[PDB]
Amino acid sequence: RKEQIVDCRAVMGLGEGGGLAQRGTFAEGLRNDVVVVAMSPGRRHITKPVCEITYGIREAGIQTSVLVLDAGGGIPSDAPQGSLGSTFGLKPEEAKQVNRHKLCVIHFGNVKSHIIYKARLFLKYVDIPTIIVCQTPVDMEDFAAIGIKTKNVMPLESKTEGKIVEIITGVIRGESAPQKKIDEIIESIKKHLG
Amino acid sequence: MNVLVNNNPKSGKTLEDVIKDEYYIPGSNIVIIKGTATVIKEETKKYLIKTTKGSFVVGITEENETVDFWNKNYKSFEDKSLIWKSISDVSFGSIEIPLPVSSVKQNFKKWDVVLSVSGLDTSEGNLIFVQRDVLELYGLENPKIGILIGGKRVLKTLTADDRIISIEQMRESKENIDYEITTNLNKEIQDTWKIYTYCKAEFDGPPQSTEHALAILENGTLEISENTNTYVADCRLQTLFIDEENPEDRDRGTITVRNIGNGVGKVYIYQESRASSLSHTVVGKVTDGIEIVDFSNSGHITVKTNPERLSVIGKTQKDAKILFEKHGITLKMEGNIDEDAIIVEQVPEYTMDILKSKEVTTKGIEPEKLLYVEIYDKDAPTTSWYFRKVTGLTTKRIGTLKIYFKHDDISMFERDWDYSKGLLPENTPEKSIDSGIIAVTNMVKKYKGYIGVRTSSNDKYGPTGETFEGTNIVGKVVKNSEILKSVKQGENIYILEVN
Amino acid sequence: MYQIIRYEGGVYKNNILKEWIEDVGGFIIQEHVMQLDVYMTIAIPQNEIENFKEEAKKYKGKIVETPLAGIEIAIVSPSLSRHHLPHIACDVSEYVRKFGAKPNMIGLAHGAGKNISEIREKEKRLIQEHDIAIYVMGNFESCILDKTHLFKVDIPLVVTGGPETLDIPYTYVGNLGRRAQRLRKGEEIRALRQMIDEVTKKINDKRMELSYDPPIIPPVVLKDEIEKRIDEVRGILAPMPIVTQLDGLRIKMDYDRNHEEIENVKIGKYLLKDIAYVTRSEMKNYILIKLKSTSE
Repeated sequence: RKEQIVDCRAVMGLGEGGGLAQRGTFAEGLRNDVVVVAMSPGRRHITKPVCEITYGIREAGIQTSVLVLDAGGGIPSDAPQGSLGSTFGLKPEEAKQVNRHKLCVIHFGNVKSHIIYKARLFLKYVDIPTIIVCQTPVDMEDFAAIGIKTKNVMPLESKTEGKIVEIITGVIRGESAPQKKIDEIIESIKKHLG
Repeated sequence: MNVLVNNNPKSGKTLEDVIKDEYYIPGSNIVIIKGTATVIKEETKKYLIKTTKGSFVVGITEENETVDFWNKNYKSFEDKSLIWKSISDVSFGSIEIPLPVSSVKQNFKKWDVVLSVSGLDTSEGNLIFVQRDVLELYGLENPKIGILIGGKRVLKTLTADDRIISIEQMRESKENIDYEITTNLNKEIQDTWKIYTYCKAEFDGPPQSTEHALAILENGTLEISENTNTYVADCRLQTLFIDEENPEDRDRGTITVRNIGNGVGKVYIYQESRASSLSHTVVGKVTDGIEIVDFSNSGHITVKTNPERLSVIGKTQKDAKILFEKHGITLKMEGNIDEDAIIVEQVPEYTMDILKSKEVTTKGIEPEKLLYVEIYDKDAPTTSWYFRKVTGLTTKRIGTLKIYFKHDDISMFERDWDYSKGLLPENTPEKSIDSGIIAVTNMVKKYKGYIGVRTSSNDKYGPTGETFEGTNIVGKVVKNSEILKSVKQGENIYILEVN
Repeated sequence: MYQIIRYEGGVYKNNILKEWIEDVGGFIIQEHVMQLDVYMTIAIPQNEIENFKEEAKKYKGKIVETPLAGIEIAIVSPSLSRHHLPHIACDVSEYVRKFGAKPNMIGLAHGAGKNISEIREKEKRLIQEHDIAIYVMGNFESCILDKTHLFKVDIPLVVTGGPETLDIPYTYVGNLGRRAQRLRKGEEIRALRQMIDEVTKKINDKRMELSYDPPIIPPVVLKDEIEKRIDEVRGILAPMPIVTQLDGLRIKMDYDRNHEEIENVKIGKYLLKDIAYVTRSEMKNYILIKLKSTSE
């Protein structure tokens, strides 16, 4: 039980009856322990799967920061045969804001082939241990098949400087996350933070 | 009749008469000022006072209706002694306050002007200058009229004996300046009318930016291309680069040159005291006669620069000699020494450098070595502008072309990869190109911006080795020739526009 | 003299408008580009309001009048848990952001409960470091009435609560309690507008009180001077690296490594240490600046 102060963003949200967060914005929780990364300020990512994880971390006693990615939708351009639909990417300032935290929690989606290259590009610039929160069951070996550092399944040629420390499956975008998933996230953060 | 002119009064009814003496390049504007109005407006949302214990500054905040009362009834509260200074704060009056004294009590804050009708008796309405945050204590719809902050101690020290005497306000005052802008001369003057003719510019800054500003004001007139409430700008040289930072305050009548962005090279004159900017290079100041800039919104203003521009490139050698000896500058000769030798280069070429060093090295050229060119400005405006920028004719009277590549009949000149942006195909040949034609390759070809000329004629290729669709004709060499065949690669030839 | 507004236009030819703002002496306080539109909080002189409006309508931009874009607000939620954080508190914070203010979420350590509630002195001083504080309380009359000691600061105060009318000796805005939904109904929007009106009135009164005895230098041009002199201000990863307060600034650097650089800044012909109170901030060991007036 201690005081928890958040440096709020400087930009207003999406209109009047819309989301409260804005794309490409960072909200510092003073003391930098856990940063929660959201792909977009839309209803698929904000307050249904992300702010719930955020309040679970804040209820566990760990100060939390929420960063909304500027371009979090789609696949990176280094995916096979280029990108389609939209291009996923990370800004250097976003990577610097993530890298000052002890741990990262990132929320991914459905398709297995999208998540692996998204995590590879994210960990090409992020060097802290991150927890991947997705919906479909991805095994923590398919990331090593494309060269991602990983606690249990290392690659021979590691193309990332950050390590996936836990995969948590069963969190749907735009839906209320149950207490059991929050408890798994809290236990993983406590076991891999101190 | 007897009117005041500048600082030395004249009388001549018609402007011409008084402006005859006043130095003025014809074409500029005339600023007349009439006088001052001195309108006194005071609303005193914050009210003053003149008590027998000093003067505090009240300030209406809560409109309610106590404000509506105070509005004019504070004058009825004038010369009213302090009624009580008890736990119910300091109170004054007490005058008639018809405000419906609603029993409903209200909360008030420390030092909040309150007109609580004391005892709920209209005529006993007390001016309770609140001292401590009193909660539900006074009746009335809402005694809170304003908040006391200024002179807090005055109302604290104020004792029963002391009255508010002259309840002051704020004597709010304003000023208006009459201006009319003119450019007639045959008009009648009534009496005591002031006329300003020109402004004086003092230059002190980095040499390149100051030279840019001097080139802008070489003719003594400053065009007004943009006008705001804070500055006026000139856009004669808006695509010329400078790399000099002089980031100090843009005070009243400051002359700056924008050194970066879309408007790099614009010359600003500031009519308001503003903060320093990294994108503005101050080149000097306007010493006296700011009002001509202040009241001019468009047109021309006659500007006199205190340091004369010491750049003699279009003159003869004796003119440079006499002009530099009249400034007391030591001189030495370099190239052609003839009294009529045309100067081509001077070291240093900047007025500030010359003045700080007190010596000039002047280089002349042979009469037959100078190349004479004619530039098509109406035919190819963008290409001619690019050619003037690259060769330097925008600033001096003699431009320099550097030989880049040479082969028999062809001689190609160097390009500037900073001005060759909008080189759309402008003046493309239709028939075979004749000899002695200067041309620039447009953006169609890979080597865009390269200038060249050939001494022969062909029906297929332009003066730069490109086809006709990739070449726009900018000008031609008119008089001097047979020097393009005897100039090596890397050597500079000098040109003079003859229109 | 420096009216602060928000510009909402496109990124196309936005640099030319920024050059015009710099030419007329304006300062860009905040810039954010989402995809193709840019939100720009600009402080321009009051004599250029109509010229900037004509310039903005040339680029099909929008001028939004923001009455709170010179202050910072502390929003004091009792905790950062699921009860108060993910709704109401962000709704209040984003509505405050919509009118230009820079908010900070203050989660109390022991702000929950009816009789077990307490407020620490460190949290107290962090609240006093802001210009105005907004308390987001619950929806029971007796609970908040037995919780007055939380609102004990010498700062302007607006208390938001569930009951329509409360008998506390502070400014109170009703119909904003603890909820679990996004504030979107008409009564909720009306109550948010009411809270905005009360904080606007308090900020205007404090602005008049400051205008009775003006400071030596306005905070906006002081922030501009600090960004011009200090070159480490562009390396700050915080949301707002320099927060413009009502009578000062909050520079988000380490106090121990940067206070001697901040104090030895020459503005005009004055040093900053003789004209401002450079002190350590309770918020993440930052630098807090409090301006002196012309009386001293």
